[PDB]
Amino acid sequence: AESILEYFRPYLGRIEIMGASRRIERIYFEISETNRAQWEMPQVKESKRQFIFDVVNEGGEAEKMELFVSFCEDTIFEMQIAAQISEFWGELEVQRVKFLNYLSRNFYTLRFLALFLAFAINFILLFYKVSDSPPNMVYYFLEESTGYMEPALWCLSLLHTLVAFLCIIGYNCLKVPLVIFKREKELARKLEFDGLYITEQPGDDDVKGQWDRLVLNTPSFPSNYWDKFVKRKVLDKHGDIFGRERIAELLGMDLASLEITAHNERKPDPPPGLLTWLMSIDVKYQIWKFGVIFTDNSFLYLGWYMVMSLLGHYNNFFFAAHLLDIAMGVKTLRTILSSVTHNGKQLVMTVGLLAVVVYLYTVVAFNFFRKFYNKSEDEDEPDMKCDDMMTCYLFHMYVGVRAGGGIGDEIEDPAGDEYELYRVVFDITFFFFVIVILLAIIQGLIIDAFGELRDQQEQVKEDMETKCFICGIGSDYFDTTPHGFETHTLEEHNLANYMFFLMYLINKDETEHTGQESYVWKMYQERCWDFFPAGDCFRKQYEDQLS
Amino acid sequence: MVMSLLGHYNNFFFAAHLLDIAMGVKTLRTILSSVTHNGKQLVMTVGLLAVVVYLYTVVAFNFFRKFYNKSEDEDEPDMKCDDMMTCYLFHMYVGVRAGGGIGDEIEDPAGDEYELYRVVFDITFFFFVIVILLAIIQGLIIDAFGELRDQQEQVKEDMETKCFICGIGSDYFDTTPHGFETHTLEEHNLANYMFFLMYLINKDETEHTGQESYVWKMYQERCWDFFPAGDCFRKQYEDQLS
Ligand SMILES: [Zn+2]
Ligand SMILES: [Zn+2]
Repeated sequence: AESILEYFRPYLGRIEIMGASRRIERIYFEISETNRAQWEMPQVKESKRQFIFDVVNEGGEAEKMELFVSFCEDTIFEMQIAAQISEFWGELEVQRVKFLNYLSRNFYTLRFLALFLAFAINFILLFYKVSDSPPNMVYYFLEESTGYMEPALWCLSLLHTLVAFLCIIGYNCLKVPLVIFKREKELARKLEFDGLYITEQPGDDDVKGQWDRLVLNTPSFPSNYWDKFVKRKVLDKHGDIFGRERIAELLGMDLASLEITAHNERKPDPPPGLLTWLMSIDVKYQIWKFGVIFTDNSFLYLGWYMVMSLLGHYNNFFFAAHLLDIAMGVKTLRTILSSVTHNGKQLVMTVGLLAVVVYLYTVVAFNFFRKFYNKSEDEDEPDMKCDDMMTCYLFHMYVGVRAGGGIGDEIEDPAGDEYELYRVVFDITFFFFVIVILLAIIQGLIIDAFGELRDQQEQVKEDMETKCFICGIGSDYFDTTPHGFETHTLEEHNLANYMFFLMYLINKDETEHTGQESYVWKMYQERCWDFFPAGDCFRKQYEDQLS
Repeated sequence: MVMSLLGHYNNFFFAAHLLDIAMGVKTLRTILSSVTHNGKQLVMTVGLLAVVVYLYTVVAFNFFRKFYNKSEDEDEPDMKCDDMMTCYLFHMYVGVRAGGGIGDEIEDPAGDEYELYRVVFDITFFFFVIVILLAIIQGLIIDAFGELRDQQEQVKEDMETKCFICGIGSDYFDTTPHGFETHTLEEHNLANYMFFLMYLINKDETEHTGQESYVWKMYQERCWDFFPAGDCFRKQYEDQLS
């Protein structure tokens, strides 16, 4: 039967679990070709790199399984969205569905096209010129030899604005549902397992905690999330202790209504008119969704991009502000800017501390030494800079710091004066403190940011090349047999296999669950995360009889 | 060869051959590897330096352009920021190379309505394109040196730690005196494997013994299974002391 095994090899998945008994057990299941292809999709496989990075660096080990399960949930939701978007009234609805699907599929190409249009529209502006006469006081106009440049500028500006609008629409169509799903999933988790609203209330520092109270009474709370009985479970858990009717009012549900609907309920005909649709819209839920979507970092950046695109029609040079997109338009540019943003608070406080020592030098140079700060070569009038404390402080900061030699090369030399030694000490201390000492800090901070980033990358690589992710057993034990660690990492315990098993359990019906699948499902509903093999494997369980 | 031929047309073309010392000295290429390695980041940093200067040029072109006159005589002016091309060239060519920044080249803003704006402009220019955008350049090459040294020491440690063929650590062999050295020079030796492969290739097929025939027929199929992976003679016969 070799041929059948070769045919069904990609579709057969195996998983090791702790099991009901004290022995590690192995489960075989089916993997769909569509799911396998979506997993082999480059971005889905790219998300694993980031998940691994955030669990290895700045990540615990006791909560590692919970984080892995949350990552699996997010990946399943993204796969569902990708499957959804793959490939009079009814006519307009169908056309708009195709339009939204097209935007969702081609979201990134719109971003790249916007970058290209910004570069072209900024190249065109390099030919601009100021004149006194018309082509009143100033007559800024584009001077060029080859014609068809102003019409090109106008058309490119219009096209850039249109592409920016399409980018906003595509982002709102494709990326927002994941954010909403995560927010609602977390809210349901802490509502049913911690009772943050039943027991006590969210703290005043939790602005999102206060904002989450809006969807408690809405009839669309479990939307954009797998579970729709979270309110029922919360009621059944907290009613006996905090008052069943109180919890029902808090969650906006009617126990009598649900009971009578369970007994027998009449189904009214759905009216499709806009008049009834208006109140079919859940205003409070939409308000909460808008509140949680307007705080997104990416959405605010896209809104700023759109605002700048609109302002570009008022004045063309505003389009130059779009060049900054290359900071987040190139993968490696953001990596080299991470060495500046990371460890940047220290940079801010160092540049703030630089403003204090200059103040001390200003006070010293204001009580005395202020006859040297004259800057007028003619005797007609003086141009003293240290007569006031504000002017002297401005002079030292603006001119003294930027000077290569320090403060000594700007003011009158102290030769042949009573305060020659004091001025020499003053200048030398200034040069050795605010030039060679307070800039080495700035350089060292960023150099060490680079070094620490490299150390983090190599640490992640070593950790993943050293020991197993699930069991935690080192590779030395598995390396007794040839290619033991690789065989273990690709066949025995595989993250893709665990994700596929979770998706299979979610998809398949409850009545079709076998004993082991039922056990895993009922343990999964309670966030136990105990069925995962921790510190044990099938080979270790059956070292004798050679497994 | 082409440069040598062109040297007869004009002698100074021979100067182009001095660059051969880059690849004519062993250590010169090692110290140039710290610049070539991690050099894409250098190219993109110097490209990004050309964008912030463009932004400063736009800001200094819409206004602040009365300070860019460079003619000391009143006979004629020599404005540099009247055009967007000339102003961008001035900032890149002269502003970046200046030690103090852009503030030491243009007219001082003292006694003017835009004094504070010009001070902010100059200070931001100096703190962004001088002390920040050059520390990146220096740090990249310094870290290239450091990473090269780390690679060398990692290779040394890996070869001094465990066996190349078996992969067994030196701790197991060190039970007997000089066990790891004896294993690396006698039990499994890369030179011995190369010599055996050459001997099998050279000798006739009809003269192969059983073991040589087995190794040869396994070698023709790219199996690479006859190599001892995770096992050795001492581990196979720990009892009876091999
Ligand atoms: Zn494992
Ligand atoms: Zn060996």
